Amino acid sequence: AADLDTQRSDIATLLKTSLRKGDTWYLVDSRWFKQWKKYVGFDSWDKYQMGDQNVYPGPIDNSGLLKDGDAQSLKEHLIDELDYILLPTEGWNKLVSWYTLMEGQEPIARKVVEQGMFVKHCKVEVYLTELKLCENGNMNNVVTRRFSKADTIDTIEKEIRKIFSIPDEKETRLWNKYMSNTFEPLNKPDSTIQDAGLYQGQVLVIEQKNEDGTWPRLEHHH
Repeated sequence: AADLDTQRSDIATLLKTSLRKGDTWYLVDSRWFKQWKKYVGFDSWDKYQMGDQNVYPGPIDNSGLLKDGDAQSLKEHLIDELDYILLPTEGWNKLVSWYTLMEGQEPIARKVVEQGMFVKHCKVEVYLTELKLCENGNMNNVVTRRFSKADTIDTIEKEIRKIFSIPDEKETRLWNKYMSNTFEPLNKPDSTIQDAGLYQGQVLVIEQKNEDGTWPRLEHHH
């Protein structure tokens, strides 16, 4: 492995790597990373545990971030810095080279996306956004799907049409239940879900044009 000063330097640099759309970053459990920091003297006033066997971090172990099962999905409600830290490919690869990845484990890879409402900045998308999808007139039958903040309304509407078996020849109009209250039109297909203000649990309602050319009234209840 690289020496402790090289590790501290290399990783300090890589933690600050510019976020660029489409790049892949990797989660590292903060518990493992905290031991690594002690071991290499990262942000250390007195270097008291630097190089000490007692804080050698061992193989990278992200098991604490994962739910049970073979698929190994990420636990929900994890917080950046507190529960995990993020490194770019080169940083992840260096840690693996120096410490190994715990045998049997897979890396936890996430993508950088442009985020924000119209005004954009890059962010590693650790969690996708779940939207509730339904058909006008049968709003009781809700199907949930997860989408990226950078997915467009066109992309979402196409998925809704697939789910509810709406044929290509049928025209649709998609609506947001804004404040879980008013129907508001999703009539701009190139907006991303965040441009359009759609967040976790948002209810979207699709309607199909009638054969006679008219559009169905929207479903309302007490």
